Amino acid sequence: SEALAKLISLQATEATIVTLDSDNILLSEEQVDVELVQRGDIIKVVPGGKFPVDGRVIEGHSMVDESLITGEAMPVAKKPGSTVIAGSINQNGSLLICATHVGADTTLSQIVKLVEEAQ
Repeated sequence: SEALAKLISLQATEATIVTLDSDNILLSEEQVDVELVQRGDIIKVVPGGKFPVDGRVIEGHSMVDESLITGEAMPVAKKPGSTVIAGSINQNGSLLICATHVGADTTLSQIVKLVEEAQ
C-alpha cells in the first residue's frame, strides 16, 4: 500500500531525443522534459541513467536493476530485441529504446490499477 504510491514517484524527469538531418550519416541529440517526448521517438540511455517510461530495446546490452518494479533481486540482462520498464536503472552496455507509451500512458500507470486489487 506504500509501494502503490512509490511506483509513480520512481519516474525520471528528462529524456534524450535523437534526430537525423542529412541522411543516416548524421545524428544530433536533444535532452527534453518527460512531457515533451512522444510515443513515436527513439531515446538514448547512458551508464547510470534511469528510465522515465517503458519501451522496447533495439541496440546494446546493459544490465538493468528492476528489483522494486518486477521484484527481480538479481538484475536483468538486455539485448537488441528486449523490453524495459520505467524507474529501473541502466549500467554497462548502453541501450537505444523506442517509446510506445508517454509519462501518463505508461504500463507503470497500468500496473497500479492491478496492484490496488492485490491487497
